[PDB]
Amino acid sequence: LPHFIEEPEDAYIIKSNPIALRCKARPAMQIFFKCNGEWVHQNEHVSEE
Amino acid sequence: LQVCLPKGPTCCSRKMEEKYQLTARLNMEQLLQSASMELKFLIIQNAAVFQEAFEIVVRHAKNYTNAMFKNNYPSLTPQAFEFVGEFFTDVSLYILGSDINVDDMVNELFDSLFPVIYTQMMNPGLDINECLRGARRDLKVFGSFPKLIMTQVSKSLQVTRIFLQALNLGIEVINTTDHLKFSKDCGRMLTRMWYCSYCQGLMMVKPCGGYCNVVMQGCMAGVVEIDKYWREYILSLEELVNDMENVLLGLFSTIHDSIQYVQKNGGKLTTTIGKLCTLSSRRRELIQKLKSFINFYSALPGYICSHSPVAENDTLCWNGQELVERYSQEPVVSQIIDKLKHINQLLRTMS
Ligand SMILES: *[C@@H]1O[C@H](CO)[C@@H](O)[C@H](O)[C@H]1NC(C)=O
Repeated sequence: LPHFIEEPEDAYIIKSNPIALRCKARPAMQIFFKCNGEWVHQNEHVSEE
Repeated sequence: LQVCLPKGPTCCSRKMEEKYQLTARLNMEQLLQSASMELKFLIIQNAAVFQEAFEIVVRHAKNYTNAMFKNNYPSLTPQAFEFVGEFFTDVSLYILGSDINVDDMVNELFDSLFPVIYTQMMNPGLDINECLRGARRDLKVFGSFPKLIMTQVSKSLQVTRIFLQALNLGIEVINTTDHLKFSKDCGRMLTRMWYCSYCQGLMMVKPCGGYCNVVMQGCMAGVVEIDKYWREYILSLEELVNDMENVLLGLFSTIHDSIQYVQKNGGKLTTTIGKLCTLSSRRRELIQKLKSFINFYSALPGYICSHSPVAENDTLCWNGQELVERYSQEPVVSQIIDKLKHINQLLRTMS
């Protein structure tokens, strides 16, 4: 199964500075975010191979 | 027996008498809840609707202020969005009854606004931030604009806050009515009026209208005294409705003019600082519907007797102890009246 190397850590927004969430897993071909029950739009995701 | 006056024999023991007493308690509470349900739901609905409407107004005003900042002062964004969001968040928190200082809202707004104006509009090019924040108030750079906005918004926000608090306290007292526990003597009298006829072997006999009247006027002597204060509450709310949308929506124009005012003296300011460092329809319909319940506390015993099974003819009826041909003839209440007096004084002082 895919093993997470960098699990996303709970972020805190300070002075309206948008802080992104990191996610890294191996072996992985697709990694997506499910924020509050629903899938996040494809445009918001930034993948690194 | 301790409730059922045994005139002849009796078909019920002491435990059955306790069961009848508990059923009397449940019946009285259910009748009060049925009496209070329409008014309770009316005030709950209006409280929720007005809360959502005020939040919509605050969000729209924040959006309008942000849009006019985007359009007229792009050099102040995105910092402008931060202090506008904080200002209107504190606005909503004050509307919903939280301990927020209105003067502190306006002062923090101008304290955050001045440094970005100086750095991006007047002297283009983090530690010196506090010197600018101090100079804002020490040099009175915004003139009378902060006090103008302060009074303009405090006047409307206090009346809106007290309107919501009044709605919530009305919900509270109307909720208390159907949970009003009564005396033990009244428990025994209600047990006699509703059930003790069954202990004497009668199946369908109802109590006399006059006996229901004496029993109800017996245990509602305290509850009826609330009627004066409830009427004064209704009328004071009517006094208050006769305001906040226009103020919060003109805030952007006032702030824009204040920014122009500060930019007007930029010559001296830069050198000195470089050296130094359908709503009204809703409240009207609410008051017109609330005036239909002004008799709520005075008509309450009449409701209990007219919705309980009674012999209105006062013929062949139960008088609490025997079947006759013709009939012969509080701490929580104090709290309700105290809170009504308080909210009524607060209302009257507002208008
Ligand atoms: C947003 O995504 C980009 C691309 O992966 C990344 O460079 C940046 O750190 C992210 N920003 C935040 C707020 O996480």
